[PDB]
Amino acid sequence: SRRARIERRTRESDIVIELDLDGTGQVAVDTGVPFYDHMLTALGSHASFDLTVRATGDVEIEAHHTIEDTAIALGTALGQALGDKRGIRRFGDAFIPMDETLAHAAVDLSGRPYCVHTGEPDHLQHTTIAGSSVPYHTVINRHVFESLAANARIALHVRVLYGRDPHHITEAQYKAVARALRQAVEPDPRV
Amino acid sequence: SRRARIERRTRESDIVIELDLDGTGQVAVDTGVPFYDHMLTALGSHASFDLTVRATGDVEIEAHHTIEDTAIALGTALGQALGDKRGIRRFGDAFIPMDETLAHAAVDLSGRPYCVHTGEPDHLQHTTIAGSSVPYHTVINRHVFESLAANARIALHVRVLYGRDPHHITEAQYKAVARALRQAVEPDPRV
Amino acid sequence: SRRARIERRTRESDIVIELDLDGTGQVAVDTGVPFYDHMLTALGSHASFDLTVRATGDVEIEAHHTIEDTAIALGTALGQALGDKRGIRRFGDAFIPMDETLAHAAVDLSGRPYCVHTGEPDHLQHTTIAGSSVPYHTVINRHVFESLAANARIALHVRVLYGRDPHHITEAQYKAVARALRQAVEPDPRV
Amino acid sequence: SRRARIERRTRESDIVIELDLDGTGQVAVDTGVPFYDHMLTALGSHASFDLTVRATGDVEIEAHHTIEDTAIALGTALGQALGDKRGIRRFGDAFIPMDETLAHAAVDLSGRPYCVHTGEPDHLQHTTIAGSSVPYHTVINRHVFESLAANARIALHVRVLYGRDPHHITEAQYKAVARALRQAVEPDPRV
Amino acid sequence: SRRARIERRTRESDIVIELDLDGTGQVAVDTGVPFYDHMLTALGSHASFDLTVRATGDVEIEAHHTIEDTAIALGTALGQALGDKRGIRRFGDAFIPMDETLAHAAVDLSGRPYCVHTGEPDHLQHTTIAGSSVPYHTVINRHVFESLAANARIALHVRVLYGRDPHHITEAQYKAVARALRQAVEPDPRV
Amino acid sequence: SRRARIERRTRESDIVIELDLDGTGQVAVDTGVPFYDHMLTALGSHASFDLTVRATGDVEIEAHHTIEDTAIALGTALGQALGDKRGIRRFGDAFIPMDETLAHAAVDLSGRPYCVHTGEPDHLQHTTIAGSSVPYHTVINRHVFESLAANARIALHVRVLYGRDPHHITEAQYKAVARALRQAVEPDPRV
Ligand SMILES: [Cl-]
Ligand SMILES: [Cl-]
Ligand SMILES: [Mn+2]
Ligand SMILES: [Mn+2]
Ligand SMILES: [Mn+2]
Ligand SMILES: [Mn+2]
Ligand SMILES: [Mn+2]
Ligand SMILES: [Mn+2]
Ligand SMILES: [Mn+2]
Ligand SMILES: [Mn+2]
Ligand SMILES: [Mn+2]
Ligand SMILES: [Mn+2]
Ligand SMILES: [Mn+2]
Ligand SMILES: [Mn+2]
Repeated sequence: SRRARIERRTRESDIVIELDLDGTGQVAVDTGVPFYDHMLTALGSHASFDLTVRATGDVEIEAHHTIEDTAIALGTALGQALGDKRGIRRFGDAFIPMDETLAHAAVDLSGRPYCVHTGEPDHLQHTTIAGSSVPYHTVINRHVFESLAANARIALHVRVLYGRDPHHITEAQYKAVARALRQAVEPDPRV
Repeated sequence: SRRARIERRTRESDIVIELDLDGTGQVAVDTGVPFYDHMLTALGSHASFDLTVRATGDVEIEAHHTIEDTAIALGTALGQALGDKRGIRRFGDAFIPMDETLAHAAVDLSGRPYCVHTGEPDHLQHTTIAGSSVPYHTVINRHVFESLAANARIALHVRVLYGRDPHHITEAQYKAVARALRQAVEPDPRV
Repeated sequence: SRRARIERRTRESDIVIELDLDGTGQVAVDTGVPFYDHMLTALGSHASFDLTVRATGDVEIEAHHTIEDTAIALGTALGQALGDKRGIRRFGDAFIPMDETLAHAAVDLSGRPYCVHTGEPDHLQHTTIAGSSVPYHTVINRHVFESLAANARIALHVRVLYGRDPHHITEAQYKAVARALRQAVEPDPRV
Repeated sequence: SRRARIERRTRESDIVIELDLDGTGQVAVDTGVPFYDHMLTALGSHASFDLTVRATGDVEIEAHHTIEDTAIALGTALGQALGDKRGIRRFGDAFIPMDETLAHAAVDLSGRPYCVHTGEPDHLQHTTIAGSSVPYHTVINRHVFESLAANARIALHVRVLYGRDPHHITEAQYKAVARALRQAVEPDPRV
Repeated sequence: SRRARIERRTRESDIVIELDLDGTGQVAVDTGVPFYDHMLTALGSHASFDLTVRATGDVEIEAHHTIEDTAIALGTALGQALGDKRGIRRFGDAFIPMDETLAHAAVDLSGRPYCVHTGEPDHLQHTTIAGSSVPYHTVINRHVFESLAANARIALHVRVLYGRDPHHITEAQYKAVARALRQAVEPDPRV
Repeated sequence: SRRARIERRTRESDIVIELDLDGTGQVAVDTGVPFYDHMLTALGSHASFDLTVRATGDVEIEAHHTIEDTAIALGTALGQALGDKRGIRRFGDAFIPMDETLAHAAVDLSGRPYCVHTGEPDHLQHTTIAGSSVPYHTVINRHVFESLAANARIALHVRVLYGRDPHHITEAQYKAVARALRQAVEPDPRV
């Protein structure tokens, strides 16, 4: 049984995560930042996790605090669910083509906490993805991966080999992390 | 059953493709362009497809029309054989070292049709691979991958990381696409 | 049964290798160069080999002759244990994140002998990893991979995508080769 | 007696080599690639070998497979004929002026397998030498020397110091290798 | 008879050299700097000298004084053994391929004392070759050749055409000098 | 018997050459240009020719016409003495260190007439070597080698790898040509 429930209450936000590593992509995310919900839903489904996330935070300011607190809580949940990490593949990686974009992630689940994020086009440091609700500033992508890695205590390397559309670039990175985690957490039939 | 038969008659060529995705590399290719036959035989074998290709076309002009019509027909056959794509891995990638050459392909079988082809040395835009029959102009490699992707309705990213010999560079790309497809079409035991 | 015992006596060194490709990471290495023992222990464990290496050589001069003779003997053992290579995956690759470092290896076990080694920072051509015993000059990393590839008769491509610490860069490369071999030697259930 | 007969049958080609290192330039080559036959005839004569080569292969594709299989077989034959290499000069080198072209080769017959090929003008990566039969793509020159070195298990360094005409550049390299081998295989009256 | 015995006692070291130019590579070297012993053993063997070197010096400081005093003594011995230089080839040169490295030496035994040393990679000015004993700083290679040339009273030109590994670069230079001397000291049947 | 006598009378000069290829360096040169006499004496001795040259010409103008007519006559004599060139080494090369200067020459005696002259420092296009008699303009060095090659009907490649002193650079080139010819004209015991 590789399950965790994390509750995180801060001045800024209130988070509940229910995570099962050995799921079928049963995923429900509600953070009040709908593009983020879309990215964490993609992450949960492509990782074949069962994942519920419920977060409420200070989105009057902007999404940053809620996004960061959610990624910290989600990282904590991944680390707790992995437990002793005995008998798992440990290493995982995935390429994700998305139209013009190619992204990649590699993970070491028994590595010390580390995040390297490279290749993201410079326009993603000031791009906003905006709809009818709270917008998502793509500059936070790096912060999400750093927060996940630091709190799950894993080595996570995210690369954008190339791309143009900020939605494609962002979504391909979340999916790549997801498929890299899925491979790494898998039981290893020889180890 | 993941099988397709495509017949394609144009002004320029007459093509028959019989494709089974769940094969053992039973492959027979005859297009009248022998280097192309070698590349599609490699593609069929390394993908563990069963594949018959019979093509006759206007090779008095050059191989281009026959090569393009064959890749369109083969793309159509791959898309038809994949059907609803339910329960498959969806994503696949492969590195192919071939002496001095390293090539890579990544695929998303449920992605919208897209092809990105990068890293091929500039001399491949005017190289000919010639023997005793109809020659193969390596400039067509990009056209083959674009045609396959557009007609199978998949995202296909082909990269040459480095290399020198045009036969090694070309063959490593066809093989990389082949092994990437093989992984992507595989049943996914969790999805 | 995919096992080899290689004995190699030269003017410079005396080597015994016992290798089983179908192991559980039962690994014992003693060469008189303790950082090398650490790298070959990582290679044996991450490849899920059973591996014993016993080497004595002219370390009064430096580690080079012992290191090279061991990699030649180990390459010979890998080639002999693979035998006819019937029914195996053939192709393998692995990414290894190690803190700030990302390394990659790709292999073709039925390729002609070839080694390409790229991306290693320039400071690794004159770095020493020194403890209380015989030191390890990181310039030899390339020589180890070339020797393994040439004597196993395989295509081996080792890349450092980025990194800083010479111990991380070296160890991530040995591990990447190890996991690439593990995937390549695996029985292929379709071929 | 320093003689070898090598038979090599692959999917692509059928090769027979009869080699005597202590010959008088009695040479007969037939591969179905007439410029290659000319180069291997030059190599056999200038090395003062007796050499017969009979090769049939898939020249409908192009010369590459036949050329590579022949150089592998010829390398194997050179290594087998050299046997223990006791009492030979070991080291050999030769300069070959050919009109505007100067080429050089150096060999170490007891060196580990290694090939360095430098100085060839960039136009030789896409040049064809074509007559009334199967053409010869000069990009393969490097591949021939690498194949010979890897299968004879020798160190072979081929340089083009300068030149223009692709036939002169190619022929001067084959001749330089030939005269370098002739010096290296010679009995050494002091060793 | 082309023999010399040189005894050299300085504040720093005590050297005995026994040299025969007309030897069979009967070589014994002991200087307390084991990589240097390896290089002078290679020099003695490849020159087909009979050579004994016994040196003890101030290796608590570093190898430099012992290395320099030995090369001065060895140069003196070569000059004394050559005597009047009547009837010898006078000129000699040798290429030495060593894996990735190519080195060359040319000599004029009746030239005025002169040494030109070129092409050595810049990392060799601060590289150490270290084992379990006294290390060898490759910056001294130039000093060794200058000392040999100045004390034998010969013109000696040492070149590194290319290379990477400091052990290969150093050893190929000592061997090249050795084979160049062997050719130059040979009786000339026409002069 | 490999001997020639050439008499050449032009408007500008009167030349007699007596050449024996199979000599012992019995050499006598008198052209009225004493530095040229020194260079042709070096060429004759180092080639182990027997050579007499007697030339009188229009040195009131400068040495050029006498120097060129002598090199044409000497080239003619070399070609006539070589006769059918049956059973000779054919190829020859030599490195000549001269203090700071290194020069090289390579020859093919059965090559079509060709001369390539490279590496000479730019100051040699306007340097004069002057004593108490008719001076020698080093710009003529290229012209001498071109004239020799064109009239002997040989391929001759002369290189200066480096140097400073115009007397050393010039003399090392004449000597290098000389030793290259000596090797090339030698009977070949296997051909
Ligand atoms: Cl990559
Ligand atoms: Cl050179
Ligand atoms: Mn923050
Ligand atoms: Mn989306
Ligand atoms: Mn088209
Ligand atoms: Mn092929
Ligand atoms: Mn080595
Ligand atoms: Mn470590
Ligand atoms: Mn090939
Ligand atoms: Mn020719
Ligand atoms: Mn000193
Ligand atoms: Mn050594
Ligand atoms: Mn003129
Ligand atoms: Mn002089």
